[PDB]
Amino acid sequence: GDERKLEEVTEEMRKMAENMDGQDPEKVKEIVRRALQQMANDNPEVSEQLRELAKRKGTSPSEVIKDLAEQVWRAMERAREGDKDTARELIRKFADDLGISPEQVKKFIKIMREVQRKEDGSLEHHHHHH
Repeated sequence: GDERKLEEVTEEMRKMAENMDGQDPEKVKEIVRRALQQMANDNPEVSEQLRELAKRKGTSPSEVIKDLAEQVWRAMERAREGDKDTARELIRKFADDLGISPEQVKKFIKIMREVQRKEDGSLEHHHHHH
């Protein structure tokens, strides 16, 4: 069906978790919160799903993000422990909650690394190109 395609997004959860290793686990949730939220600031189709979850829960579309960010972080720490299958099952809930494609989550992780460095205003060692 789509398990094989979900494996491709789960590779980024392995890559990102070793990229952020040695930080505080609660901070990862706060970095993911704004990183997953940026997709709704960039696209109305994500933001209208934030409204559906918040209206089902009786809250604001900003408040469901705290719960959405846990799901991704639990996929990263599982992927760091070598558990790619529970990481896949943990992304299934996150991509389904926002109604998004695994390649769109593969885009979200690329915002996560761009906002991680912004806590210090640093830049990545992108010296493999140009």
